[PDB]
Amino acid sequence: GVGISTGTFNNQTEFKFLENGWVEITANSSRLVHLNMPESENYKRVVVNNMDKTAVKGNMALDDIHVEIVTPWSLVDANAWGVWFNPGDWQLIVNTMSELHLVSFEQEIFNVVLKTVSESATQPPTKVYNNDLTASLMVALDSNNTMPFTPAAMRSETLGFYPWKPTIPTPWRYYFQWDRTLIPSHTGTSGTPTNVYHGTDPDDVQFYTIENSVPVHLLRTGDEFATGTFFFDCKPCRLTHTWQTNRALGLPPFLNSLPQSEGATNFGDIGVQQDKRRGVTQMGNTDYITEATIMRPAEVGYSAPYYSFEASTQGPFKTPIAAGDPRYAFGRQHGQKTTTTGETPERFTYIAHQDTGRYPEGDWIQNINFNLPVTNDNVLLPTDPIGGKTGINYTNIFNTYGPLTALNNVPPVYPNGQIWDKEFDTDLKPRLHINAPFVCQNNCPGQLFVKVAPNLTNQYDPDASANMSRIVTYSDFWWKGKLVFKAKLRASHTWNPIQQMSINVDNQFNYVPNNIGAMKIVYEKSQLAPRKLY
Amino acid sequence: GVGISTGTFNNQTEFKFLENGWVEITANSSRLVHLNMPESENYKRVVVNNMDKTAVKGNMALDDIHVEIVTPWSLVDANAWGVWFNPGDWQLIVNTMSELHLVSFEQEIFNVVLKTVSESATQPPTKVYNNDLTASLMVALDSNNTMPFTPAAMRSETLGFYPWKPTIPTPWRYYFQWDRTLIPSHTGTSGTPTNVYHGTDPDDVQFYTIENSVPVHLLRTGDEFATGTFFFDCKPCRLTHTWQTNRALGLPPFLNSLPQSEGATNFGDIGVQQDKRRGVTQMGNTDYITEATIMRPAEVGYSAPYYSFEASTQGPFKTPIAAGDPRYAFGRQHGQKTTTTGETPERFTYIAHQDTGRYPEGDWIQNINFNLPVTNDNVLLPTDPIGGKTGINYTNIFNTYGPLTALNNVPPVYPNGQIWDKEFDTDLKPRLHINAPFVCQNNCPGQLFVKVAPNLTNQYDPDASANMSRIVTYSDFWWKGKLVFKAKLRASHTWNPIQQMSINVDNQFNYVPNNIGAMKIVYEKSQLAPRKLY
Amino acid sequence: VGYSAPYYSFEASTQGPFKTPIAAGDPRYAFGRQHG
Repeated sequence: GVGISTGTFNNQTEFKFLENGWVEITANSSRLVHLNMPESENYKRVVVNNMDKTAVKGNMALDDIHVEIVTPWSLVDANAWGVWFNPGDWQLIVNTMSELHLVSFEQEIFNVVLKTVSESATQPPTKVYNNDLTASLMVALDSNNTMPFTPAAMRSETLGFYPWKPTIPTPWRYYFQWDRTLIPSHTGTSGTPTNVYHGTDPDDVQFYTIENSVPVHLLRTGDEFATGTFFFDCKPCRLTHTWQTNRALGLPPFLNSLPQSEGATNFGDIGVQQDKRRGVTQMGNTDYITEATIMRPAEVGYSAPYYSFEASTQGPFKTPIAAGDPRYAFGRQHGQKTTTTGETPERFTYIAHQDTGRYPEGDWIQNINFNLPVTNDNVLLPTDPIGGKTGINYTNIFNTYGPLTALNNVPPVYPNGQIWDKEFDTDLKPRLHINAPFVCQNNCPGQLFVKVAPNLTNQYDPDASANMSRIVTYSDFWWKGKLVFKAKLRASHTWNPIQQMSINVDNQFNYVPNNIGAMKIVYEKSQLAPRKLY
Repeated sequence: GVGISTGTFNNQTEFKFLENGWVEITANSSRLVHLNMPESENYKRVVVNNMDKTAVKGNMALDDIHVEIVTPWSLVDANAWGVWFNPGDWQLIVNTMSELHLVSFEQEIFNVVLKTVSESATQPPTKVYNNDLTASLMVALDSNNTMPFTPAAMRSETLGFYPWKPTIPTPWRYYFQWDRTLIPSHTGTSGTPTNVYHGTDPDDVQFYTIENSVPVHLLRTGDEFATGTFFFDCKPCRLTHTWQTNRALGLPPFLNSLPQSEGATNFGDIGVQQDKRRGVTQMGNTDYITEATIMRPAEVGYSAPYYSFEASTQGPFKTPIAAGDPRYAFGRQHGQKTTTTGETPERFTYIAHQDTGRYPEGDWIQNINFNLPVTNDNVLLPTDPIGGKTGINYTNIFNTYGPLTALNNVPPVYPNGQIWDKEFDTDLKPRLHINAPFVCQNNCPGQLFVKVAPNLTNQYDPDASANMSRIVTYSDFWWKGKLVFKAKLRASHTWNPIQQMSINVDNQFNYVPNNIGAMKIVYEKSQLAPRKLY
Repeated sequence: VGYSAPYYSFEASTQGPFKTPIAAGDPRYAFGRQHG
């Protein structure tokens, strides 16, 4: 079946309007993947140590020591908005829909090709490329999710973001258990602190192998491989933002005095002594009913320790937060001006709100007796130092998460954000994930692994440390996916128009190529349109 | 039926999504109309003369002389976008739809009320208002369009634009035939030019009366009046704009030399001698194939005489144009800051494009022999004077309308634009109307006329020039309409996002009221989204 | 309503000059005996 294609190229996205303001978005995405022979046909357990870095009292956060099992397989990840939608599409989705539902997903590998490089060592010397018509491309689709979940979006290693630009899969590797101790220290810290990699705990050792836990298919040119259709089990993602804070929840105080002429200084006036007002308060002490005192239903948002690093058996790690900022570093293949030189990533900090965010500088604590103006001794301000440290206040320690905490889930981040994420297999689970807006609880699509089957030479001896020598082979194959969403059309509820993504005299050139054909994909806001929270 | 309401107030707009990217927009609009007794119960033929103004050699365009028949009836006009949609709605329609179809229209008059004012001439003196429970409000709906078509949008005299602000109908009046001569003159013109109103031509006299050609209903409080549903016969209005001009129609010339490094000065190069190129030209003379010479299918847009005033039996009038600018003057009730003082209208010049527009300064004409660089004697430029006038060039006279003229229809102008317009009853008709995007050819909704029936006093004598004296009466009544459109949802066809109406840190306050409750409705662009013309 | 056109304009094509026709408002009818 050499002279016959086994698939079709399709990179169109279709919006099929169903019944009652609900539409069905079908994002088709296909690409040409380039894959090289494994640098090593073996599984390696590799340790990464960098104490020297962390050895510098004050450089703890720069800790990279970990252990990973390097597999001879590559992973074809497409989990990132940039892989399915282009700027124009994102505008549409983001501007006219009000919520998105992730529905199904399927992939296929067609028109497989395997070539061979001959080093025609003549003069220059030359180099030749030929077709190995009988060579095979190994494919494995871990449907039962046996293998560790390794989303490539976290290291900006997904498939390209341009339909017309060949891409490639990423070398697959996963974490291996290890013990490590690193004790905090600042510039002044005396003597060498404790910084040591202890090793591996036998009881947590898990050496995974694809061969052993997943059936492998060998695809020759004539062959093709197709995944079935997976249907997710995720909650709907919203494309609306709330803005209210406890200070804007409920019936505003009745103004007994209203302005009588336009004017920035023409304010209205409640017109009632702060301690002779009616209403509800949760302060059994005072008779003071103020906008900061009046009782609200619950609390929109919470406060958490900032730049807090906790430690467990593998080392320190930043205490994650649900507030509002992700920082995305990437490049060339996923945005970053294509013609850009050097090897410095491009990046952005997607800022998302005032929906649950906090201004620490505005926080403060007072003595139960109240008694204002409050005395310095009865107030702990975000200015008074903790532990004697000049740069540490109670807020860095503070946590106001509790039974009344209201909160929203992560918004979509085009085009660098991950789309769906697998849930933790713990008995109690995170009320949300910080990395993706969609989390398949029970079932998530299985990972797809590719690998160029070993093209041996006439000389091969299993019983020899040597290192099998094989014909230089590589494979190019097309990949095609289909991600289906279900979305609801938004409606206008206010008299005033609203936030909409548009092209300006300023963005204009972030959506077109240049005289050299350089390109780039700029990030974009996703939940632009207020929604009444209460 | 005095103590019982006869209608419901509804000012909601509903979008009902049907099948296949088509939605049904139902704009409901109801309002409280205030109506006063006729200043005169009679029909008057009134002449308006202002020669003194036009008598000033050079002030011809300021000619207002006309004759009109003043009727004792008021007209309830709702034909203007501002009456049916608010800013938020217009954004939705304009941003997500790709074409609009005017479908049906119906009105109703309910909860009629008639009051009487008593001048309690005590001290101040006082004033009293009472209910005339047996008084009637006269209503007439000219279904057969017997009466002259007088759209109130042309003089900014529609119903209000705010649901919560009582409005009023406009005194109805229509043109009466008259003869008038006014001869052009400029400041220097010598002797008094000819400026005279000749009178009326018996053969064109048409004195229209509602009583005589329309059935009138008398509505007392308990009564209510409802129009049936009219279905228009108009072409679809587009919500997309084209941008191509003959210079951008077709296969661009093949560049034999392309840039090799980014750079504003790194241009591509056709790479072929202008007279040794292949292609098609409509210039049988030259061998010059240039972007301004190469042959295009037809012509996008045309050129017409500018600030041309033509004259017919009623006087001078500006020669109308289909190009791209309307100027809208209005106020208070239809936009203009509500609290604004004085009596100076608010206004704007809706600029709409580069779709068919022309830059006269760029036009020029040359001798058939061609022969360039062209000699002054073989070129008439938009600079060389015509008729000796320093400020007149051939372009002011010029007209390039013909068999190849491509062209689009008027876009919607929110909120001051008229919605539909009646077609001329001439054997040959305008390929379009400059005042509205929708033109019912055969059938247009009939005009609705209101009038407070005469509340006579005990003293009334028909046979006396006097002037019937009647009890001071006035009526308030609610009006409610329903305009239905059918629209298609737009799709993304380019890789780049597109123009979208949005709220900025700049418009923000054009969509909210002030501390005094002042309000205003700012105009907005309608066909924002390119469409491939060819 | 109506338009303006060049008056007493004669154009020429392969058979000679001819008055540029108009849609405005006047026909002139010359006849005799048998038709009035």
